[PDB]
Amino acid sequence: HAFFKAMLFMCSGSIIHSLNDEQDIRKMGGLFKAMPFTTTALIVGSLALTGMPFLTGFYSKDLIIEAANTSYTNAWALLMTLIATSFTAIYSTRIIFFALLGQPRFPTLVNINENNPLLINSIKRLLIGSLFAGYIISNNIPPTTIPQMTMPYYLKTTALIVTIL
Amino acid sequence: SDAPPLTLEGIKDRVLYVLKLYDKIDPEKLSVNSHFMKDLGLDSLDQVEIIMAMEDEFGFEIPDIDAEKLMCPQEIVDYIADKKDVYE
Amino acid sequence: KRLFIIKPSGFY
Amino acid sequence: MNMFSSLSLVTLLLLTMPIMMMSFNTYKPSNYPLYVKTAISYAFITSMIPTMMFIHSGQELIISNWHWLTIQTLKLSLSFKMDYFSMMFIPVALFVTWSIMEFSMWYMYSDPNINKFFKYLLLFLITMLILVTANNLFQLFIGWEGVGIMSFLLIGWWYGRADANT
Amino acid sequence: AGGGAHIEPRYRQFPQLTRSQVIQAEFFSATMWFWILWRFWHDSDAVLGHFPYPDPSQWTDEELGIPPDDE
Amino acid sequence: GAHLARRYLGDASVEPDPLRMPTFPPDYGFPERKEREMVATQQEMNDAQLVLQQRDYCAHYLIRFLKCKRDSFPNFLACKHERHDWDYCEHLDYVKRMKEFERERRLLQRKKRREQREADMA
Amino acid sequence: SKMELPDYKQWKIEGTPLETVQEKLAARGLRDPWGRNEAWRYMGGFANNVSFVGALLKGFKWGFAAFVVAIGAEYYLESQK
Amino acid sequence: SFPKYEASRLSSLPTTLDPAEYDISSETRKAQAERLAIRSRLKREYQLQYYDPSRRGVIEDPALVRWTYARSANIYPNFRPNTKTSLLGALFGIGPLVFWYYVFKTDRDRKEKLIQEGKLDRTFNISY
Amino acid sequence: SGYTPEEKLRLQQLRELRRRWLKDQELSPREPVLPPQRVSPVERFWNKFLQDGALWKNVIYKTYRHSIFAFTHVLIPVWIIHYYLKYHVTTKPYTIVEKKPRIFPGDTILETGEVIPPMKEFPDQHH
Amino acid sequence: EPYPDDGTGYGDYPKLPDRSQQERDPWYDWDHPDLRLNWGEPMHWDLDMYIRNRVDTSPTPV
Amino acid sequence: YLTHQQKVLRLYKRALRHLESWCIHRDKYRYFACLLRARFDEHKNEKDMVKATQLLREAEEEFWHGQHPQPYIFPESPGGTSYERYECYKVPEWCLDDWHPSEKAMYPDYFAKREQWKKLRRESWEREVKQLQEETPVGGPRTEALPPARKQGDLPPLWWHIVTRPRERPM
Ligand SMILES: C[C@H](CCC(=O)O)[C@H]1CC[C@H]2[C@@H]3[C@H](O)C[C@@H]4C[C@H](O)CC[C@]4(C)[C@H]3C[C@H](O)[C@]12C
Ligand SMILES: *C(=O)CCCCCCCCCCCCC
Repeated sequence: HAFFKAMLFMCSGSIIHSLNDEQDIRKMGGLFKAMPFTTTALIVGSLALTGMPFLTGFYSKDLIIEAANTSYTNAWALLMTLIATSFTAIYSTRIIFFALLGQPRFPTLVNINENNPLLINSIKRLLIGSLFAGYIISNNIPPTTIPQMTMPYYLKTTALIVTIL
Repeated sequence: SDAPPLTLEGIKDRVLYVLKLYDKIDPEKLSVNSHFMKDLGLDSLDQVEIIMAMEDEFGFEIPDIDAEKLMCPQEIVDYIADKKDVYE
Repeated sequence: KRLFIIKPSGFY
Repeated sequence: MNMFSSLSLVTLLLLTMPIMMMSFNTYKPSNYPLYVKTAISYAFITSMIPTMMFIHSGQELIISNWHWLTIQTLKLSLSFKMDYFSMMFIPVALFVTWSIMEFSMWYMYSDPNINKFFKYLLLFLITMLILVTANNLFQLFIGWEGVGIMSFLLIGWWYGRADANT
Repeated sequence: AGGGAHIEPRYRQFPQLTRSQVIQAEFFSATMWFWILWRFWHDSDAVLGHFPYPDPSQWTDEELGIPPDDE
Repeated sequence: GAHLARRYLGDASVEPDPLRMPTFPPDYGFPERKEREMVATQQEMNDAQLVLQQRDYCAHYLIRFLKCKRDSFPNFLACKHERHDWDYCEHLDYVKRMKEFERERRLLQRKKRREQREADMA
Repeated sequence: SKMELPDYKQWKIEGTPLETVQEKLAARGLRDPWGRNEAWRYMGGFANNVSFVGALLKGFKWGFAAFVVAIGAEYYLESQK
Repeated sequence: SFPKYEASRLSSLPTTLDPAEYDISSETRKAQAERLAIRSRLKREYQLQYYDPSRRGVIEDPALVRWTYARSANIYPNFRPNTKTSLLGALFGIGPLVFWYYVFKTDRDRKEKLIQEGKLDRTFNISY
Repeated sequence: SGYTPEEKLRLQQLRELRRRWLKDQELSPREPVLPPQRVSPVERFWNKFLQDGALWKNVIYKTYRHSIFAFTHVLIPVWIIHYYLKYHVTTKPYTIVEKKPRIFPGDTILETGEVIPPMKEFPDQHH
Repeated sequence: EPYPDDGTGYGDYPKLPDRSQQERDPWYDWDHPDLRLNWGEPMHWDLDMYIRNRVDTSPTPV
Repeated sequence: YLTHQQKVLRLYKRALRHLESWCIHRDKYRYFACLLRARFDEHKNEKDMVKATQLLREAEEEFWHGQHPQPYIFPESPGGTSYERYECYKVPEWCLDDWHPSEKAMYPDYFAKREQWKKLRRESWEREVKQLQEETPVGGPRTEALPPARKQGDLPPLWWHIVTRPRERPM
């Protein structure tokens, strides 16, 4: 989580700085082209946050939901976890649509310039981490439990489906 | 924070550049020392939305007490420049 | 266009 | 055991070097933000060596170097627990901080007190690595409260903003 | 702020870009899909299933020891 | 799963009780069930520092896997052959737990049938 | 340096979705005298912005190219040794 | 048409929805003249000292002094022991002391028995 | 509601003063008048060497900066720590406790040469 | 309006509306901008509680 | 108070900004901004002050029931994310009198100009007092507006802090 969650804040830092200290997404938009590199990380992180397969988030969040479903547990608590995962995509998309897609709602005179090498490098490293961190960590940490592989078809991809919905 | 400053010429150009895009005043007759209620024939409700388009350009609100005292484009330049400490 | 930044006396 | 123990404490001692130098030893006001970033950069490399040795042989050890206090039948020692949890979070926390440190050089460039800002961020990291590596509850509580207070000082960074103090 | 380029702010136009800015942005995005597609190939099991789930109803009383009702 | 309704919105004795299983004797139902064996030994599991929850019959494949991780370092993109051996054995062990569950589920119904027949007729 | 404000007469509500608003305002005896002021947003480089699916597919064109070559190359490697 | 606004202690009635800001009688507007008349007089008195270049120190604010003197040193001379002050004093002052005494006394009496009887777990308890 | 003639006059009277005031808040070419800050020999030498761009000698300069940093921040501290741990901490009981290494069936012990039996044979499986 | 002469030691200190300082005119030229006070103005008995940091009595949407 | 003309003008500005918050997209806002303008255009003039108030009170009730719970706020306005963000950098000017001479010598030009302002401020103070006690009723001023200088060479009364106030972005 630390990898892509840290990246998301930095990406939003570029947008806030570029728009002259503007944080309300209702005065943003049309940044998919103006800020491509910031856009790439803002989307890469948003996909890792929602749990796209084989990114950093998948190797932790998906395993959790599989274990939560197939474990002696509180039924209502389990439901809220599944509902929340779906709710993750809704506000995650809210950011992209109201900041990247659509048409620019920011004032006329703006200074969009996401080219400072510090800004690119700082975002770039977490972008690499945001994609490969989960795979590296999972394949190296020694096991200490008995992860459950066998399960019903509807409890192995439940996390992916609810996110898609 | 890397934002270029504002000059007196830059402020004046943008103030007129927004009014000139307003479909209620003749651009040829639009002068910096041109009233809004006594020369260009505009109602107060039009004046209020004159400020909104003005605020959304400079990105900072104007108090309603001091908003209903800007009846000339020059006075807008004085107010915007004075608030943001523009001198040259 | 460097301007003068007013600060409290930092000598003491 | 000699390399693992040494390279696991050098990571913590390195982070304290920039704050020690604040006692007007080496005066580099215009480069202090870059000084701290480099220190975090080297801390990550050093912390990886203990991490790899754990990934290989599953080696874990506890260092109780200093005997601080003994209350009758309770011996309080400054103990560090370099285990599964500690050895994996330290590289990740440093790695993310490295990226955040470089980002702050650009984002906070116009801040008059950027040196103070980079000191407070470094103070938090030290108190967090005390929390992560703590081996007894009292030492864990030092970091527990340490991060809490540094959070107070950084949220209220713009102390003129009444809503920041709130 | 310290360094970077010097792209001037367009008054009402689309902001200027730079070569390296666009190339790097599109490079990683292309790497995200290669990594997903490449990973989805070798270990599709982790995203669809590891081993088939036994169906209890398709079993026989001989392999479960259900005695005959006689005794 | 799918039997929760059969446990709450339906009959109770039809569905087993996970906290109390097994209920019926361990031999009644099969012709001299072969006792499950364990390839590993206590001294071997103890010296491998296997977690207690891993001290199951599926062990002796985890021990093989752990050796590959230490003997192939750094080859974390490897040793997948031993990963499936232990995982597969774990998969079979889980099946038996379901097989234990399915056995218990029917024997309760069989007890229902036998009691129902003798009770209803008399 | 001076800020060369573009020509103010190039921002035309014609050919933009702001025109559809004008049409639906004419059908009730009303006009909105600000469409030209907001016209700069839908034209220029800001026109034809991608869709939500179009953004998530960014880079897939080049990424899919790498995937096809990689899998085929690996298959060749398997047979060789 | 729309539901009215319910004003609470911590939610004042919006001035727009207050049915007194619209009607402006001769006397109602006259009062607002005195309020601005006095408050503009003080604004003048403050600005005379504030802007003076021959004044270094603190402009003593008699309103501030009256505030602190009323909050600390003028309370007791205006105190009368009556039903409210006496009943509030006993409840706030003595109630908590009596409540806490029985919570702790009852708790410790119960715990004391379990130790004499040997029914309290103190296997590793050697720090008190 | 517009400005009364007196109000607008006062603003212009002040507006000219403020613009004059903000103009005075500017630094002359000499200011700030720094004192005679001497430069150490290392500082002056690098300035001359860094005059020309010469990319090839900026990697070397970067290496020098990192070499000094890696010496006063990674090498001296580790010497102090290793000296501290090896001769003051390890000389007291249980100060440094390391989890015993994992032994697997079929290993060789370096301390005594013992060879634990490999394992019992497995019921060979597949899949 | 004096406080009620109920004997809690209020004396003749004026009773002002229980309105926080957060709901005062932000744009008016206050002598104490952070406190939203005017020099020489009578201070609320509970001014310290109603400062812009502690208690807000502003109207809410609901 | 605020007359009756001003209240409707203030309500119109709030209604548009709250409407601008719901709409977000500019094209929608223009479509509804003029519609809301029309509803004001319907009841312009219309005299009948008694009925005029009824329309405003109904307007305020409708605005309150339909206002956005989280209206957009300018970053540097009361409620904004950058309101007073630089108040900690705003140091008054009287602190410069407390500077040590060794650090005034770093700015010989700046403090040369300050003496002119301080010299100017002292000489003009007496006239400013006269300018204020002549243009003021017997019962003290009844408004916060100040008169300008009724002469050439006289600065406006009470100008020192208005003119010399800290800059908006002092650092
Ligand atoms: C190595 C680092 C950046 C080098 C680079 O450009 O990559 C540079 C930036 C500023 C330097 C530091 C500052 O000069 C302050 C310290 C004084 C001496 O230079 C040595 C240690 C000292 C702590 C330096 C170590 C190193 O040379 C630093 C940290
Ligand atoms: C058993 O433990 C199931 C508990 C509920 C978790 C799964 C909920 C989601 C089920 C979706 C598939 C339903 C069949 C169409």
